Amino acid sequence: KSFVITDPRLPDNPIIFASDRFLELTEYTREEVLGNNCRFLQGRGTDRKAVQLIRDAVKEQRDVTVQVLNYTKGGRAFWNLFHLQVMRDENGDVQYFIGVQQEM
Ligand SMILES: Cc1cc2nc3c(=O)[nH]c(=O)nc-3n(C[C@H](O)[C@H](O)[C@H](O)COP(=O)(O)O)c2cc1C
Repeated sequence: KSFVITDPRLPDNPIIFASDRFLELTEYTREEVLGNNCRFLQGRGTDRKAVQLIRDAVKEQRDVTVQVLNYTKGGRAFWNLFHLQVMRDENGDVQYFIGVQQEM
């Protein structure tokens, strides 16, 4: 499956881990994605109401399954059934965010 692990304890919640399937789907390279926020997958046609949800979840720290339109590195648009999981790996506190992308 395609997914990335982001570390919210860092500035701008950057991708610290990206599964190979992710790199395949998005056509980017690991040297390019590591350390950057995932918003780079959004484009001109990406509904902002959809991104407002994903934004609410990350802040309110909840899970969300949102269908949003993203773009590969080449410029090809594709639908992304996006699923956000909160690695509360701690004892209360949030340690990581797990994002799973499914090209629908
Ligand atoms: C682990 C993780 C994975 C994400 N994956 C995606 C993605 O594949 N596509 C997307 O459009 N946004 C994705 N996001 C959401 C954006 O990074 C960002 O939270 C959203 O664009 C709203 O925040 P901003 O207003 O700072 O851009 C992901 C967020 C997290 C925490």
